[PDB]
Amino acid sequence: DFSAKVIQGSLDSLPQEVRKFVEGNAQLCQPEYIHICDGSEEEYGRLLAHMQEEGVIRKLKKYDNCWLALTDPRDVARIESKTVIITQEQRDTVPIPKSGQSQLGRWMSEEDFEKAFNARFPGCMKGRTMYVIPFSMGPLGSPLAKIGIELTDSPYVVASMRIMTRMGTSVLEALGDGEFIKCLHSVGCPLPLKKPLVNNWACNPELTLIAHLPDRREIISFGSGYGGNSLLGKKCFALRIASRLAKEEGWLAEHMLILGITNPEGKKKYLAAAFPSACGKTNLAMMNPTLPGWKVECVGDDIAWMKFDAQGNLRAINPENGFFGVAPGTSVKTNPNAIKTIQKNTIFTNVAETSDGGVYWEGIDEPLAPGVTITSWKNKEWRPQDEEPCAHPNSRFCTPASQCPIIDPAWESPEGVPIEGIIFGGRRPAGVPLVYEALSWQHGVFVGAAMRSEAGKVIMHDPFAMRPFFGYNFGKYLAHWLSMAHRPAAKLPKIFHVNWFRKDKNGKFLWPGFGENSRVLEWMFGRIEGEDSAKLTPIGYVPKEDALNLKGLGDVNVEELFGISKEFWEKEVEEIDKYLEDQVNADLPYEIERELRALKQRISQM
Ligand SMILES: O=C([O-])CC(=O)C(=O)O
Ligand SMILES: [Mn+2]
Ligand SMILES: [Mn+2]
Ligand code: NA
Repeated sequence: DFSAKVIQGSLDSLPQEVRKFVEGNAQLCQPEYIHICDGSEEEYGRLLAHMQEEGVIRKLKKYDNCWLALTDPRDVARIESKTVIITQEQRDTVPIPKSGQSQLGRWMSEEDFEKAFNARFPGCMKGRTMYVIPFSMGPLGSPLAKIGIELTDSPYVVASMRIMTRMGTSVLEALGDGEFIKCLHSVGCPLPLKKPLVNNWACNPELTLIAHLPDRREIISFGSGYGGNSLLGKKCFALRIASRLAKEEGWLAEHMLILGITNPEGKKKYLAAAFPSACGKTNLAMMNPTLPGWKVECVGDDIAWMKFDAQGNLRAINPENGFFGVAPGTSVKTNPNAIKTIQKNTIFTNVAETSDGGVYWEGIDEPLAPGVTITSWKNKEWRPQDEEPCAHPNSRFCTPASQCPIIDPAWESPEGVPIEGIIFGGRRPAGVPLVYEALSWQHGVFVGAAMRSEAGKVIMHDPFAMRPFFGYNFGKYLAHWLSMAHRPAAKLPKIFHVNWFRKDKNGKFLWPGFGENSRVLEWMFGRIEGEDSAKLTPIGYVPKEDALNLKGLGDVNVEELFGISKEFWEKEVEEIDKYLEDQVNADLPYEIERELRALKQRISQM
């Protein structure tokens, strides 16, 4: 009985199964205190002030309720090589590759994980508070929402979870005796500290491991206090665990932004887009369109949960409550709406700080007044012509979604928003046109499977933008997508592929992008409407001559931007073939192989 150790809430008021989870892990982790989060404003403020006096965070004086954390440089990102999924059979988690090692996930056996767990968790919270975070992924009342309980010894995690999820007492009362995802997190630094504390950031990189056990509905993460490793609702729950629940239950959990777009005639459509991590999801989801009479509104910028309704509509919710966006490159000109969002109630991690108490990073596009000096993310004085960047490339803001000035009015509608188009995209300097449309649902699924993007001197595969996020066998995921075509009365969205990043022969971008992407969205809008605005090519439908609105853009090189080379596409289709053969092997669905053969055939005839 850990009752004597509860500093907020009560174990007695917890639902039976939540109490067992808390007490079981309290017995194991040996926290000094247990704090059951209520999610109140007072709880939040006090928590932040406590971190401030322990040197864990700094208050940013230029803004209203904004805070800055600087991490141990060893703990700065998601670590994929220490991220694993446990199942009885490896094949259920990752396809068995024909030649090399899997790029599509990392399986660990139940036996290996048990030994790993025992080497980490016993006593790991000694001298610390165990915070119990009840949280909902999705609008509280939504039929698409799912509830988790995260246990953590990190106040940084608590504050960030309040922003990124719906957190507190109302979630407990909603849950009742329902099922929930069990989430266990520890920074892995029991007191007294065995190893030196760096930058007042507790972490254990040597023993970092983030595990998912879908059959047990558990996420177990040790050693990192950073972002995707510690905010368990984010990637662990919302993509990895969720993609498996979705497989089982007949819906989709995707690495997709969701936006709502209205034309000058009052017609509104919702679109979802999947681009690889750090490519421009927030930019597209929050764009200010340049075309008059058009408006874009943000539903979400990272994760989409989608389920066909009884009427056959693909209904989507954003399961998150905030934005955890990459800070560097965010500017007034690139993303003015994000700037307006992050002005208050925001937590920044690993960014620079100005002497005025403001935030700074690479590509912020804000000249500073004479006198104003800069402190880097490493807590040292910084100059514009210095060797190092002032902010870590993977630095973050964590901001409430409700603060977005163009947040969609249905962004927390329990029923979700009807998706009418799905967009795939990557960074391709060559060969791939600005936009094309898939020939069918099956071709569209293939397009998602074939996604590649530059990372800059290597082009690598990132199918569906989900490569680090598949909760199960990618071949089975493909089968799951294809099965939607056989669901009665399903209204299948149009599938597009975009490339903002095509260059000419001397390295210059061919497309202005940003707000000008509204022009591409307009074309998709009309195609969804049935507009006769498309021309057939071997790779899919492209805009007809003059079909794109290019007014106000000057002389855009449409020949190069929309050019398709037989030579390029021969190589491309060859590359996709070898990749799918190797990485998907026996679990590659017939239809994907068929789409591949068809594409090869169309290319051979040009
Ligand atoms: O890892 C995270 O939580 C941030 C993110 O959205 C991504 O890099 O895909
Ligand atoms: Mn993401
Ligand atoms: Mn079929
Ligand atoms: Na710090």
